[PDB]
Amino acid sequence: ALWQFNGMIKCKIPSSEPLLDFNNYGCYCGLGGSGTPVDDLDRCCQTHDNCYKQAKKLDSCKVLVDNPYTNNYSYSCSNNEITCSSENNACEAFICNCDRNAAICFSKVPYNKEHKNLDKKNC
Repeated sequence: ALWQFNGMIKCKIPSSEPLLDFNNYGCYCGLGGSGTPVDDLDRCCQTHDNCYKQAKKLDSCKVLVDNPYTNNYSYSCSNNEITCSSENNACEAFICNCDRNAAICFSKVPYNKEHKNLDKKNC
């Protein structure tokens, strides 16, 4: 679930408004995403991606047949650091960790404005 993923990124990157800034970026931030990541910040996404391809291979994610893209785990934010609650069970726990490494990834790398809204031909 996305209500919570965008909350992660505003936890870490506060002046952020992530649906707005980190959408449509380089080859991977946004749905689908092909070719080679244009920058680190895009690789970030490139990775988060493989992490949701991952999850769904999971057997738990299976027989809850769960929706990553609908994953409703639970995390907490404080003093700008993230914790996905122990209460998350095998699947949405995985999913929680995907959004978590990506969200930090992002706080961690430079934001080249010129690959914001890249053209799917550069990919």
